[PDB]
Amino acid sequence: TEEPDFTALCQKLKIPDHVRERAWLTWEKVSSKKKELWGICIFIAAVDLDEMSFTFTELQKNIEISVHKFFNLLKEIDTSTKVDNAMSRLLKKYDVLFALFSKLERTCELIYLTQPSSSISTEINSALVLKVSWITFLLAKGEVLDDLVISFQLMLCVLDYFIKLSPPMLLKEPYKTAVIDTRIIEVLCKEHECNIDEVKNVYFKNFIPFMNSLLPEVENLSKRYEEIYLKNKDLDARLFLDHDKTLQTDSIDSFETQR
Repeated sequence: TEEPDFTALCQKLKIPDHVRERAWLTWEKVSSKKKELWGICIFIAAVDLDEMSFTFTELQKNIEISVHKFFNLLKEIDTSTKVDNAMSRLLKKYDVLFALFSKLERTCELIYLTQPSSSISTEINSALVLKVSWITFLLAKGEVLDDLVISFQLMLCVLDYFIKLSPPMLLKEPYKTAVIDTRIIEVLCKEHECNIDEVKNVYFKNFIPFMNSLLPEVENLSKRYEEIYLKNKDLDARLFLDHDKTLQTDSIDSFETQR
């Protein structure tokens, strides 16, 4: 009496039999859009039974839903405290990451010149720096670190590092001037209105362990992040770089998530 499309979804997610059964019973309860609700029931069952055979991103890609919409759907279902906590934790992880990534994207736009490609020249964009600094930041955050403010000060340390390795001909003002010493970190702070001392502290006892007590090429760094993501079974934060639908929101969904 399971729908075949439900059975197939469970197969894609490697769901063991007891989890699949519990998820279906959950659906029958809630059942008193189908595929999204099924994914939610699978998540509820997997969390309640301590048997997660998939990552949250994987589940999302299968049912084609954003984090916020998932949250707003789930919150309307009576669930256990365990489930409530799991979902709240994921929501916070996502909101922190989304906030930090938005900031990274905006800051890069202020640091680096942009130029469309033409007959005379190749396109100049910050895709390479975005990718490497984001992944490097992702690795650093999980190493020596949720909690947005300290995370952001750490992101500035990562930004400082990559600015220093950057060609000045690719820098916008005032960053170009700042590379003609402790100058860059000051520019960043005097732009984002941060406590320089606290950022310095994070630099020393957070950032600086990480970069040795741990630059390989990007693909290597990506592979290391992937191992940690697969282990934690939450979100593949690299997908932010692709503006993956699973990680996009709209203003209305976001607002509802807080209500």
